[PDB]
Amino acid sequence: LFLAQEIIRKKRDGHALSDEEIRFFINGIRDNTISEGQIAALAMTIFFHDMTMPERVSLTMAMRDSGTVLDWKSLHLNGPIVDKHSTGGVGDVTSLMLGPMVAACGGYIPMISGRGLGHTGGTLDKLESIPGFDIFPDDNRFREIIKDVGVAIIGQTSSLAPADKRFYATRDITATVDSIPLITASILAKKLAEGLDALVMDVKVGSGAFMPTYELSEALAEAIVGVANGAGVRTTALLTDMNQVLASSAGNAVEVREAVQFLTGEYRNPRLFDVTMALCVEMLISGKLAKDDAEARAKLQAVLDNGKAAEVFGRMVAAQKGPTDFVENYAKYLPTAMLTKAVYADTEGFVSEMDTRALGMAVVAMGGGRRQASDTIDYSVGFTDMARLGDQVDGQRPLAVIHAKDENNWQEAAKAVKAAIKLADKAPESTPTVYRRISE
Amino acid sequence: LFLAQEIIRKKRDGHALSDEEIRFFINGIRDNTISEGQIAALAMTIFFHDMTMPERVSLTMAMRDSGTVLDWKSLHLNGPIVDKHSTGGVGDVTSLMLGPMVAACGGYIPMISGRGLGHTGGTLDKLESIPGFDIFPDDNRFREIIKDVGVAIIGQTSSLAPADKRFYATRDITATVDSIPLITASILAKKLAEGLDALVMDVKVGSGAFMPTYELSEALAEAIVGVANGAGVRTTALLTDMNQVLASSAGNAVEVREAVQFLTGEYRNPRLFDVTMALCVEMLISGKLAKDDAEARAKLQAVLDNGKAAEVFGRMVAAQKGPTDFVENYAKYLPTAMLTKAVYADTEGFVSEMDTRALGMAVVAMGGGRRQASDTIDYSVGFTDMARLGDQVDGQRPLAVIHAKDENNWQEAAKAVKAAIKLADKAPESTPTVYRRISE
Repeated sequence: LFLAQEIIRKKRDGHALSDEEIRFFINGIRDNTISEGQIAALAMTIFFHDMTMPERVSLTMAMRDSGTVLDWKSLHLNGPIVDKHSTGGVGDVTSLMLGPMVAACGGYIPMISGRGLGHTGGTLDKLESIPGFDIFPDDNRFREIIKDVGVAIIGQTSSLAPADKRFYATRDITATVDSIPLITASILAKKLAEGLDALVMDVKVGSGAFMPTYELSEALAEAIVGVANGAGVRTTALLTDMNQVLASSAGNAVEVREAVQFLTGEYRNPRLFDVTMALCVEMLISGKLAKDDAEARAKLQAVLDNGKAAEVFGRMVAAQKGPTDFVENYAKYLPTAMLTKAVYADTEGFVSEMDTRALGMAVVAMGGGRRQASDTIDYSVGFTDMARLGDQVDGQRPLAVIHAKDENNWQEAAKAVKAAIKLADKAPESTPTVYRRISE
Repeated sequence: LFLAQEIIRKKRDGHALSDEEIRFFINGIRDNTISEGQIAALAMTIFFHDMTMPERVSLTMAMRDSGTVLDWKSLHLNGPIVDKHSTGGVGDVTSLMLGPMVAACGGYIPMISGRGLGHTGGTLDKLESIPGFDIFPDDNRFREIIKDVGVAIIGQTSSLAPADKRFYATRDITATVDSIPLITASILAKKLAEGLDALVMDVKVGSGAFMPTYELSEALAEAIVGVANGAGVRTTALLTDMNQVLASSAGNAVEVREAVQFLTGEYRNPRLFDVTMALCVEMLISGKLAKDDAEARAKLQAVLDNGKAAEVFGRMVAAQKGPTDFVENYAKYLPTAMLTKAVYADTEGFVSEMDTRALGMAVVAMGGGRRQASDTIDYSVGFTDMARLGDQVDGQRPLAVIHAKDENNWQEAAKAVKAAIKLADKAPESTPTVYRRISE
């Protein structure tokens, strides 16, 4: 349909839009044939009226199609194309172990990530700590890496869902941001644009989730599973705990060091392991690489214990121009911070609360993050040996270990870490790491 | 308040905006500090949530204030400053007789009109038929004319409610046009900007009204009376019949000829007279120049019968550079069309329906209107001796008399006039000329 101002009228009156109408409107945003006012108007209408399932699907596919949509039919891969998605999280290094693990199990992960623009962190920034890691390989090479190794973590090709670039911009200045149908469409957009067979969204829950209330997180996860499956991608979602840093480290290089240690069995944070393992079985069942949670967990664990998990990670790194011996000699390659010093709480007790947001920001303000989204970042700075909720902190139990560039840099950090971790007399109730698996 | 994106959020959540917030937002539109998207977003929210009375008042005053607001305190006029407003209407020449009539009765009408940009017609275009009429006198002169004569009909000073210029533009392309609080605010905007003591809106009703349903017209009129009085201007409104041309003529010069004949008693269309007389008593009671509809109608009629009405009109014209003897010698001054020829209906019967819109457009397409809103208009073309609903049309009763510039120009016109006036076997029910007086 034509006339973007009549498309608005239609929805505004509580009516629903047809595929053709949404496709036309989304493309108009891309080609600049639809004005900012017309975008914000349609957006405000969708906020009030919401969108039905077939409209929700159409919005996501209209956007995914506005740009590029990768195809692996020519690669003649005898295995499912699977990948994972999330809504961000401080210390959520899971993607680094997930890739190898599922690749070692028959999958293929064309993990096209984006550069971390703020707070939450960035998985590509993490990988750029590895001396000579290349996140921008050409398509031919990228496909070469998927076929040969099974996984690759690269940066976006800027041609992925461009209609979403200007759509979010307007929503960002018109108060039409917080709207489930818009959010789900935007989130799946670029991710479905990889040509996935099966997806698995990781909707964080808690004092650091994308959504404010658990009810909202749950609401988003069900809506994502709906549109995703409606897009043809066998998708499932999981509500995961995000009331404290997932891994034992928050930063760039320090997280990459935890990712290799988890793979080589050197060390595995109990919590990080549950969520990482949970996300993989989904990918294994959706990808049809296992049929029972028991068979899936028997598959992933083997790889984790027999080395193949670490190996695929190695081959991935070497294939993306990193060191051929990174897994074994990572200590020699990863940047070590100038001043590594621990921080203890002013008083003793138990960790009751944790502001992951404040923590994520501190790392940003410490160097491990792009402030202006253009300024360079220190890959050595971050947190390690973080204290988990429920842990006691005395004169011998630090809240965390700060890797700063200098005393003043460590000063800000320490105060921040102190101000984000609340202590108590008694340790709080233990919360589940994986709440529920939204599916079917 | 600051942040136009948070002002949006406030209203969007069903909350109400304070004066300061609306004033800030309206000014931001004027100064270009608020984007088109932010305008359309707030607009879409107001469409859903509507506005309370104090918000409705604030929107109108925020806009009236964005530009110029005339003041007559310095003029030391011992009389009320009153004026009339309307929502358009084909053949609504009423403003030309209303001015003198109320001026002759102690009032002062600073009638700042706008150039007719389409269909509905334009009162300024009408007056530009008079050889040498000056609709753009400087403020000093304008005030000189009000003080000396009592009325003046001029064009806008472009400094009247500029925030409304860009507000309507966006609404016009985002489907946020049809919203009572927005419309009332926009309509009173420039009109209150004259510094009125008492106003009287003429909300047309019927097959040519601004609103579609009588219910809607009535809805608008009550909302206008609410915000107007809330602005401090003693306002009333009237629902007037608009299911056929109000006057016996539709055009520029041909309407000016009817306006002088109504004033000199030469000829007065029964219907045009009721509405014209009705509008004046309102102005007389609101202006406190009479206290009973009986005293008002006894006042206006005297002036109409004793000549003073025609005289003030004359003095107005002469004062705005028109002919000193226009009232008496108008026939010598007003442009006479090339081809004056009548049109009869293909069949005989009774006028049952009339598409004033189609009629208004025909005049536009005949020359009496600005198509591109920049192109010149023929002041001689139009309709005269129009047939009223209920009249019989035989071989001796034409539907109207067309004043065209040539046969082909008369051809289009005749077919149009034919296609807009439906005939029947029996004459339809007689409808009221003035439905109801909305007030207090």
